[PDB]
Amino acid sequence: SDAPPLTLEAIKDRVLYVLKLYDKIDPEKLSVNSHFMKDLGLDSLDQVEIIMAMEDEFGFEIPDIDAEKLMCPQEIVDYIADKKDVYE
Amino acid sequence: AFSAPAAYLTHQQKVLRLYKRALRHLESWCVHRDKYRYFACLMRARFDEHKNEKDMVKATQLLRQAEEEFWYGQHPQPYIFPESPGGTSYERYECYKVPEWCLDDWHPSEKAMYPDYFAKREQWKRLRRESWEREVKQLQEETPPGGPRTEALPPARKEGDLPPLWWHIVTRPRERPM
Amino acid sequence: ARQWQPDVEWAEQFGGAVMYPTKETAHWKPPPWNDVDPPK
Amino acid sequence: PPEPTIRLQEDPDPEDENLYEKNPDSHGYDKDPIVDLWNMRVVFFFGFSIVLVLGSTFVAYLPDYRMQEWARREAERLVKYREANGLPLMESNCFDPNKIQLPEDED
Amino acid sequence: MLKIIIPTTMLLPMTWMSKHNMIWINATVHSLLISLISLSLLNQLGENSLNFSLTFFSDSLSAPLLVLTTWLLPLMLMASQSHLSKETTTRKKLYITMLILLQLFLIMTFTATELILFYILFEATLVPTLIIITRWGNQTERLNAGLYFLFYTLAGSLPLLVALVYIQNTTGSLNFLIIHYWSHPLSNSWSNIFMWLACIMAFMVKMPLYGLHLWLPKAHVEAPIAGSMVLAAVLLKLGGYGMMRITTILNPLTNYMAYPFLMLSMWGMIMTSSICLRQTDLKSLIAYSSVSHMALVIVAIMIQTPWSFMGATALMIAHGLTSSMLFCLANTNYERVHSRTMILARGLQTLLPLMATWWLVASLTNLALPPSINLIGELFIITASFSWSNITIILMGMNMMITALYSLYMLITTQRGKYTHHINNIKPSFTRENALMALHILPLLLLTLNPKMILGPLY
Amino acid sequence: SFPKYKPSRLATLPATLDPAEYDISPETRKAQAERLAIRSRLKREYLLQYNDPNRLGVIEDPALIRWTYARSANIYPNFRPTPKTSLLGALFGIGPLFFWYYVFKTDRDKKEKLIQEGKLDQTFNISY
Ligand SMILES: CCCCCCCCCCCCCCCCC[C@@H](O)O[C@H](CO[C@H](O)CCCCCCCCCCCCCCC)COP(=O)(O)OCC[N+](C)(C)C
Ligand SMILES: CCCCCCCCCCCCCCCCC[C@@H](O)O[C@H](CO[C@H](O)CCCCCCCCCCCCCCC)COP(=O)(O)OCC[N+](C)(C)C
Ligand SMILES: CCCCCCCCCCCCCCCCC[C@@H](O)O[C@H](CO[C@H](O)CCCCCCCCCCCCCCC)COP(=O)(O)OCC[N+](C)(C)C
Ligand SMILES: CCCCCCCC/C=C\CCCCCCCC(=O)O[C@H](COC(=O)CCCCCCC/C=C/CCCCCCCC)COP(=O)(O)OCCN
Ligand SMILES: CCCCCCCCCCCC(=O)SCCNC(=O)CCNC(=O)[C@H](O)C(C)(C)COP(=O)(O)O
Repeated sequence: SDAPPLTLEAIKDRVLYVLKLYDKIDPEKLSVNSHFMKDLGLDSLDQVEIIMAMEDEFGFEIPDIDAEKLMCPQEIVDYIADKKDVYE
Repeated sequence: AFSAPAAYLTHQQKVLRLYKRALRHLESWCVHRDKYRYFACLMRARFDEHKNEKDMVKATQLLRQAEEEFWYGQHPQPYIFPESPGGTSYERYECYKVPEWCLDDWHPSEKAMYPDYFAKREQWKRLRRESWEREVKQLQEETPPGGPRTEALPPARKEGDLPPLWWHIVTRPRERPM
Repeated sequence: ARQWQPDVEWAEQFGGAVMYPTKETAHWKPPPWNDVDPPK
Repeated sequence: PPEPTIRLQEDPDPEDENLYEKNPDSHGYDKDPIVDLWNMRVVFFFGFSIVLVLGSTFVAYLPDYRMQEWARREAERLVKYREANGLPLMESNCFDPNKIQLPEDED
Repeated sequence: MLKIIIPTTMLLPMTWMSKHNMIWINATVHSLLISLISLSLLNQLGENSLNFSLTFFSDSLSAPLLVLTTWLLPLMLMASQSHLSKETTTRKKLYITMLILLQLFLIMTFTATELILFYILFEATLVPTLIIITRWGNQTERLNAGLYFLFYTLAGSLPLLVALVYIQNTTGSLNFLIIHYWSHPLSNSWSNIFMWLACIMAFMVKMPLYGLHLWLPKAHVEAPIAGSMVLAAVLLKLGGYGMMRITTILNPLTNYMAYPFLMLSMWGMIMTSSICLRQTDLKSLIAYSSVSHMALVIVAIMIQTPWSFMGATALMIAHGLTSSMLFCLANTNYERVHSRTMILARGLQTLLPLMATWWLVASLTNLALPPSINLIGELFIITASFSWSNITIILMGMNMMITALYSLYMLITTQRGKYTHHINNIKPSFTRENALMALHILPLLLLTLNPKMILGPLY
Repeated sequence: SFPKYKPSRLATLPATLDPAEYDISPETRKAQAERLAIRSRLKREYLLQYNDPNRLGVIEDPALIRWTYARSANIYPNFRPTPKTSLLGALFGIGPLFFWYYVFKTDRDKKEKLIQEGKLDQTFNISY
């Protein structure tokens, strides 16, 4: 396998990397605690597209009932860490 | 898996799930990235043209021919992530997950190794022993009469309190125990 | 975790006057514990 | 209805007693450790060591009372004698015809 | 033979004067010692028999069954040692007394040079079994099971007594040697047909034949562990042994009186193999498997060819050992689970690996895997039935496939998969259970090296 | 227009193509609420019985015991002899037996007739 033990800061960096390449949102305004519907004015379909992008980038797929209620990068990071059992 | 379900799915949830499935199967059909992006944008365009419809009878009339069209062109062999409920490695490691309580049956000679781990284990067991007594009363006083209506559990409200029914969610074996 | 043994409900089957009660014998009464009848 | 809803007086159903909790190295034989250990010893000695091995060797080296090698030697001698003298090996009639008497039909 | 019967009798005073905490040790040790003594009987000769005296004789058909009977008792004691922990001394001694009486009756039955003595002990083997089933049974249906087991057997075996005394009145002797030497053909008449039916039905009911097997699932499910093993291993072989002994006087009537029983067995093997697939219980599944195997043995005996008899004896011994092992494993699972349901406990291989190995070996042996004696008997019967008629191969192959299917279903449902979450009393397996499984399985893999010891007199 | 998906016994109708949940009425919502309510009640009971540190056994499931009893020990007391049951029993328990008897009887009669005529070529058939 030789898979490195991905950590919380690595997950956050990857999440922000994926988000900053989504040109619908400006990289400067976004923050780890920024919202999606209100702080960035993104559509529901747009949020689904972000969720699918993180799905493709991380190699594991999020169930719909849990994907439809993720609205901040911080809670996305927390969900991924809980899925992958990350200590720190 | 984590979140408790609702009694029903709203129209918005059905539309979002159909959108996700359609995009996934379109990606499966269009192998390459540029083709996938082009046709995903086209599908989004054809998907948002009825975004602002007001009446619900016509919206429910839609999303039916949409589902039929999806079922007709659903790529009978879609792409499934390896850890998904259809993937190649769905339950591969489910044979390595040994429950925590098994450690209570270890021989004292086996427990002689790893002493610190078992000390922390006793601390966790004591914590659970007190927390359960608090949680049963908290849940008893918090639930409405006639039984719960949804399977959502309340968090801990006091200072020393712990969330009700936490032991078997906290002590999951691992994602890949071995 | 316990071997089943007859209870009162099981024992009441043999407590009647005869086995397999029918309509005609539903009104029969078991004989007294001592074989003595009231002098009436 | 002042009935107690208790049909009869009964002990509560006791919980199963774990043999390991009070005695690790329990062998699953008896709750008395010494008798338990000796039960294990005698079972393993008389089952595996005495019967399963000595008896297996005894059955392996049983004398040939079924007469397999004797039959092979007799067949070898018979075949050699019948081949040397030109006799037709095995004979179709198990019992010689002269000894047997067949009732006449005359039908 | 008395060198075997006398120590079995002395086992009773030995047990009754033992200390309260040493009955199991003494009983096990002396039962094993008795088994070693019984090993001497195995050295049969190609000639008639080992005619010990006017009352007892031993053949190469009786020798394997006698050795298995003497070997089973220590295993029964080790199996019963578990659930009799909370039992008073007198009742434990009574249990051991019943087991010893059962062994003594079986030992006297299997030689029994005279047919009336054979019948007397063949019915005497019924009282200790009924007492064991109806006394030390857990479920409330043990009473109905005991009644079924008693009456199904006795109704079939009662005309046998009349047939035997009639044969003695006409023939003049019931000694098996005289019966074999002075045998005469049975003419085709209604009286001879009913004599055939009377002499056959008593053994066909106990085997059991398909259509009269209703008592077997009940008796096997409701009985304790020791009763289950003694039923599946030895008590089922009484019918086949009696049938192979008594078919010497029913010729040439059998040549056409075997058709109903042959058809019933060749279809009931398929029916019970299919039944095993859809079963919610483990002991019931094993009981139906035993019914299927005994139906195959019935077919073999009714064919009446040397290969049929050899395969029948081999299958008898192999099925006895395999069914005893399977019942042992099911009992070990039930003791921890306390439910006796196949799908209630799952994924036990992750928690108990060695018991998973024992399960795999027992299932493979039941699956008739070469070169085990299971497949030796199976294949001999298959070839003999093929010689009887070329169309039997269809039914036999269907039975083989279904047997493999339900054996691996039993293995997979209880061993593979994800463990059940709400069970946390699966303690590590004791040394007693592992030793029990090892002593069950090692004789099979040892007998596969010397098949001639279990191939019967027609070897 | 697209070809319609016709469901069968072994290929059921998908939930998305099903029309029951598109004709929504308040009583349907009430029914879904009651279903979720009873399911959550059962789940809460199981979880309360499941996380208890004092419990050291198997959680008895009334549903499993009820299913086993219905499958095994409740068949005969609810059985009634009806033309359908009687016909099915007679057929499935008698027809195969007589079919196989006829087949084997015919085969063995043919073989015996060939043996009597002697035109079978049974050479080397030593073992039987
Ligand atoms: C754990 C990992 C593996 C470790 C083990 C490694 C060692 C491998 C060995 C395992 C099997 C390898 C095969 C080697 C076989 C060689 C021995 C064999 O040839 O002997 C057999 C002999 O074995 C016995 O015959 C079989 C055992 C007897 C069966 C009785 C069972 C024991 C009693 C227990 C009760 C029985 C209950 C059932 C009653 C029927 C065959 O006898 P035979 O080829 O002819 O000639 C013998 C010598 N002569 C010429 C003088 C006659
Ligand atoms: C290197 C060697 C390898 C092979 C070793 C083989 C050893 C075989 C040992 C197992 C023997 C099995 C038992 C056999 C019993 C049947 C025979 C027995 O009935 O014979 C009796 C005789 O038995 C012996 O006297 C006693 C043998 C009993 C003990 C066998 C050895 C192993 C015993 C182990 C017991 C426990 C040991 C201690 C544990 C603590 C009576 O004989 P009898 O009918 O008059 O003979 C008439 C013919 N005569 C006149 C020519 C004699
Ligand atoms: C249910 C679970 C299984 C239980 C056991 C099943 C096995 C029992 C079946 C009995 C076996 C066969 C019985 C009779 C066989 C003889 C052949 C006869 O049946 O065929 C014809 C006989 O014709 C008629 O069958 C006459 C008998 C008819 C009456 C018998 C009852 C038939 C149906 C009853 C079935 C009930 C079985 C279960 C009872 C509880 C041939 O006619 P024929 O060549 O001239 O006479 C031959 C005999 N001779 C040569 C001595 C003269
Ligand atoms: C699990 C339940 C099984 C029930 C089995 C019951 C059926 C057993 C078969 C019939 C038993 C009775 C047979 C009689 C015993 C044999 C004695 C004998 O052979 O003597 C005959 C006598 O034959 C008879 O008397 C038979 C009469 C039968 C009367 C009882 C009938 C019982 C039921 C008959 C049908 C059952 C057959 C199929 C049963 C299948 C299982 C249910 C010779 O007569 P002689 O006087 O010597 O004449 C010579 C001068 N010509
Ligand atoms: C290869 C497979 C091809 C499959 C093709 C599938 C068919 C494609 C065509 C589908 C036709 C439709 O759009 S069916 C149209 C269904 N009806 C409506 O959309 C009315 C109002 N829509 C909403 O309210 C939603 O929530 C929405 C605004 C979209 C998002 O809201 P968010 O603000 O919360 O993101």
